[PDB]
Amino acid sequence: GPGSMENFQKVEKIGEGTYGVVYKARNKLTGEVVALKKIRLDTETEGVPSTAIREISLLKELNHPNIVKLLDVIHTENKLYLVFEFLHQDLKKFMDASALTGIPLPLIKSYLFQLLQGLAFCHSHRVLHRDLKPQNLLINTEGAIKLADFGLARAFGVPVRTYTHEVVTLWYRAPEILLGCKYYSTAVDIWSLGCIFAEMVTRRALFPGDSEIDQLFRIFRTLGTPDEVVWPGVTSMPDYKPSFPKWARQDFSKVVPPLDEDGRSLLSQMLHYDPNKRISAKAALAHPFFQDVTKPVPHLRL
Amino acid sequence: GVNEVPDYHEDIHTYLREMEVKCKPKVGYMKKQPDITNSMRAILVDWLVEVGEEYKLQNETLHLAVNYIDRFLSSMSVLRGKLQLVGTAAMLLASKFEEIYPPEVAEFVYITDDTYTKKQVLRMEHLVLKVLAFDLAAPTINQFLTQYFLHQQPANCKVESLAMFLGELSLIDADPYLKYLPSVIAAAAFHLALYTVTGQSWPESLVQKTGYTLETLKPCLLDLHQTYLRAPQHAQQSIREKYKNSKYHGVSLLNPPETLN
Ligand SMILES: CC(=O)Nc1ccc(Br)cc1
Ligand SMILES: CC(=O)Nc1ccc(Br)cc1
Ligand SMILES: CC(=O)Nc1ccc(Br)cc1
Repeated sequence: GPGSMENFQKVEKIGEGTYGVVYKARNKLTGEVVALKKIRLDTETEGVPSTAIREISLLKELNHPNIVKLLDVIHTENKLYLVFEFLHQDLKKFMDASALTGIPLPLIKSYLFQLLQGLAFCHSHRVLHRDLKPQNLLINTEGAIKLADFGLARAFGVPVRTYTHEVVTLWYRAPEILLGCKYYSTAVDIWSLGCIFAEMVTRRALFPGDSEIDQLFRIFRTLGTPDEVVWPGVTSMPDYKPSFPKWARQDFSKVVPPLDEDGRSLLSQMLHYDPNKRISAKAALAHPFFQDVTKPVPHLRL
Repeated sequence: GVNEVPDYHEDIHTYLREMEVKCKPKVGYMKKQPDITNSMRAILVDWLVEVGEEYKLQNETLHLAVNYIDRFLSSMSVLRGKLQLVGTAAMLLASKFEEIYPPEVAEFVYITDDTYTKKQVLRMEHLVLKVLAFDLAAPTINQFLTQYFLHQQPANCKVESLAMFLGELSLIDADPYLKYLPSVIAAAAFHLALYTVTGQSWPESLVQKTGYTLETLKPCLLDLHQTYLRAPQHAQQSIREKYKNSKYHGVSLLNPPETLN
C-alpha cells in the first residue's frame, strides 16, 4: 500500500459496475496512467464485498503480461480504491467500432495466443476466471491484450469441489454449467475463449441465447446434440433431459466459414463437449494455428 | 480427469508449496503474546469448528480462518477479551472467500452471543484485511490432502475422512503444529490415516510428487500420532464430535494404532 489519493489526478470516467465507478487517472509524481476502481464500503451493510476480496487477493498473486496488473489498493474512509494498469480499450469496443470490415488474421492469432498465455497462467495458479468475454479483455495501443475483471474469479482446489452454479455470462457459458453439472473446472474458461475466438473472426456472438435452454439448444444446433459416445456422462447430468431434440452435428467448416484448417482444428478442440477432451490453454499454445505469430511478448509491468 | 486438472496439478502443487512458506505464521508467536495462550487459541479454534458445523461451512473455510488468525496474532498483540472478535472476523473473511453462500455479518454477530457489535466485527474484518494485506488465498492442509488422495489405489473414504480429521485436530494446538507446513501435516495425516485403515504407507508416488519420505515426515508423524492417541482426553472435543457424523464416515470412532512401526 505505497499510495494515497493525493497523488492521483482523475482524468475521466471510463466505466461503471456493481460496486462502483472506474476512472482513468494519472499519478502526478511518476506520470503513470492508471485505472482507479472505487469500491464503496460506506453503503455496504455487509462490510467488504466478497467480489472485492477475491478480486484483490487473487490478483495480488497473478503477475503476468496478459493479466491486468493490480498496482495498489488504498483503504481510506468507507472507501476502497483498486489502482490498475490502464488499458485504453476492451475487445468488444474494438470489434464494434474499428473491425467493421474485419479483424486481420495476424491480430486474431496474436490476441488468441496472448489470451491463452494469461489463462494458462491463471489455471497454473489455481484460479478460474469464470467470466471471459470480450468486454473483460483489455487491449493497449502496443498490441497487448489482457484478461481483466476478476470479480467472478475463484481459487480452486484439486480436485475441484462444487462452486457457484450459473457463472459466466450466458453467451460464453459452457454446456456442463448449463446442464447443472456437480463439478466444473478449467475447461469452462476454455469454452469461453473458444466462443471469443469465433467472435473475433465474425464479430458476432457464436451462441447468443436468451435463456439457459435457448443457449443449450443454440449450442446443440451448432455442434449437434451430444450423446454418451461424444460425451460420457452427459445423459446422467442433473439438468439433462431425454426429450432434448437430437440435432445432427453440422460440418465444423460451416460454423465459422472464413476459418482455415488450423483455425477450425483449434476451435473444435476448444468447443469439445466433454470437458475432459476439451483442450487446455497450455496444450493450445503449441497448436499449429499459432506457427506464424511473431508479435513479441508484452513486458511484465511492475 | 479435468476435475483433477491433469494439465495443471503439478504447477499448482509447486505453487502451493511456495505460498505455504509465504503464508506461514511465526512459530513462536504465543510467547510474545502477553495476555493470550495456546490454550485460549485452542478454545477459539474449537469454537470455530462448531460455528463451522452450526452453519454447514466448508472445512476449507475453517482451515483458511485459522491461517488468518495465526498470521494476525503473529504481528498483532491481542487482549483475551478481543481474541474472539479476531476469530469472528477471520471466519467472516474465510466465508466470503471460500463459501458459495457465506453467512450474513449479523449471523457472525449472533454466534458471539452479542459480546461484540456489527460495527466491531466489520472494523475488525478491515483490520485483518489490512494486517494480511488481502493476502487471503492461503494453502491449507486440505488443499494438499485432496491432491494426496489422488494417489490412493484404490480410493478409500475412511482413509480420506480420517486424514481430514487428523488434519483438523492439528489446528487446535499451536504447540506443536505451528512448526509444520500445511504440506507436511497433510502428509503426516495422510500416512497415518492410510496406515490405520489399510495398514499401508506413504506411497512412492507421493515421494515423487512431494519430495517427502517417512524419514522427513517422522517428527510431525510422531506428534500427530500422540495427538490422535490422546484425542479422547483433550479438553477440546468439537472435532471428535463432528467426525462421529456419517458425513465423515464416523471416523473419530476408529481406533488409533498403538505403534506406527
Ligand atoms: C475499458 C477502459 O477504458 N479501461 C479499463 C482499464 C482497466 C479496467 Br479494470 C477497466 C477499464
Ligand atoms: C426450461 C425452459 O424454460 N424451457 C424448456 C424447453 C424445452 C425443454 Br426439453 C426443457 C425446458
Ligand atoms: C480461557 C481464558 O482464560 N479465557 C478465554 C477468553 C476467551 C477465549 Br476465545 C478463550 C479463553
